[PDB]
Amino acid sequence: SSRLFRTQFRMVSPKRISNPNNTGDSRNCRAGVQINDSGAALGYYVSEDGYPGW
Amino acid sequence: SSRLFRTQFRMVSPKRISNPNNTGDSRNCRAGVQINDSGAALGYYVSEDGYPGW
Amino acid sequence: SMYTTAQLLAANEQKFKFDPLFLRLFFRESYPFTTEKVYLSQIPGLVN
Repeated sequence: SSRLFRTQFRMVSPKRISNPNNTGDSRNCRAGVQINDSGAALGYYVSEDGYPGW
Repeated sequence: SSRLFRTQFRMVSPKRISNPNNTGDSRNCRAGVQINDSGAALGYYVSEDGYPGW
Repeated sequence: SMYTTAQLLAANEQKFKFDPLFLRLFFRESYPFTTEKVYLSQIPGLVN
């Protein structure tokens, strides 16, 4: 893009954030959110928008 | 942390603080809160909490 | 009634080696279950 500001924001629905490959919750990865040694988050796992079932 | 102030606080849920290994209650150490000879308290036994296992 | 003197130098707790490697590596998620039985299912996955 060639505009004045190149910053943009996308709204993500909470349903998308899930563990990769639909596995269970490990100690350091609860509900698709990475957790460090303390309670703070480090990174998030985002699925892909699948409208068709396949 | 490299910020100006190094103080960090936390919120501890009251369920965490209990007697160690569920050992029966005592005189000085009641319900995971240690009591000195008078009524004052000196230290608190607090456990870690991981819901699935480990 | 006894006049002997003693001093204890060191006391050690000998222990055997133990490391749950198979649990550590593979079985990484745990599913606690309130009900009586657990079902594991499979699918053939073969399409001509």
